[PDB]
Amino acid sequence: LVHVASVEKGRSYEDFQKVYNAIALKLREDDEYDNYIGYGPVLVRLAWHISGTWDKHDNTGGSYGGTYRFKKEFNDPSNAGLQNGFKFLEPIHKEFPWISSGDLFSLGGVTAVQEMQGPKIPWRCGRVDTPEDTTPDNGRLPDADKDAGYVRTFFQRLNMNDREVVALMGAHALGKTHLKNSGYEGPWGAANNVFTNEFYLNLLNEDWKLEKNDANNEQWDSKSGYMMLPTEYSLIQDPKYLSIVKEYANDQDKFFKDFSKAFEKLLENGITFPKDAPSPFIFKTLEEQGL
Ligand code: HEM
Repeated sequence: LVHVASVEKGRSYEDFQKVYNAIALKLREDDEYDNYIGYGPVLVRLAWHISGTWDKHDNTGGSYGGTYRFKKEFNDPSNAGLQNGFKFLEPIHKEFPWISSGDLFSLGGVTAVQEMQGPKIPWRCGRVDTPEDTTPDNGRLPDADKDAGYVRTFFQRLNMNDREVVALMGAHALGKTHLKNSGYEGPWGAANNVFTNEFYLNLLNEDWKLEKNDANNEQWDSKSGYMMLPTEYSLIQDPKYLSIVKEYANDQDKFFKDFSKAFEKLLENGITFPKDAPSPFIFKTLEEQGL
């Protein structure tokens, strides 16, 4: 399977920057969502879930095809709650009918992170919508009740090494778990719609106690009201992962620079970019544009 990036016909930087501005202006406007967290966290979860289905072995899944638009992947139990991010983006797709689905889902992720004061993520356009039958089967996304052994082996399918996995995990500073979506409940931290290295500082500094929650699942709860899932808690139980968590807890710039590289790799896995294709676009934020 080869997927070659085809730029939407006749579109260039300024067109894509208008879709970004539209997503960003609507993030501003709909600030009421989810107890005033806003839609930025469910949008980076949506760009990681449409990208996270990739298998490096046979090049299936990944962001290219925009197959979340189809019922099999839209209704994946692992994707519960993402319907909210989908419904956010739909008025934007109506407004800009020429952009492909995987391009819109992924750019929404880039927009959320840069507008939540995170790092600039380079983005590339060219994902082409493929048919209902290239849609991956359910079960390719990760379990929350597992250990660092599972984490390493799972992320190897998307060929992410230790550092990329820890950098990617820090997007959990954002938003929260919701009992009805995943059987887990609670924020990871206090500033959950601002992108910082808070996740690592909490993982290291709180007095976490293992408790069962109202859905009968274990989770690590802290005195401050925070929570950690069994899978990401084991990132302090693995000697290699823990040295990286401490690195990011101590250095936010490093975390942002690494996060930017890993999230872009995540969003481009499975896609071949021809030599003539446009370079990665670095989109301006509303603020930078005075808007
Ligand atoms: C082993 C890996 C991962 C597991 C087990 C996992 C699991 C989960 C679960 C159970 C939720 C809560 C869903 C809900 O109840 O609404 C969640 C939320 C979230 N995840 Fe992850 N996740 C993983 C990796 C990632 C990565 C790599 C990213 C992004 C690069 C990410 C970004 C998010 C964000 C921002 C939220 C908050 C969403 C919201 O507030 O609605 N996750 N994750």
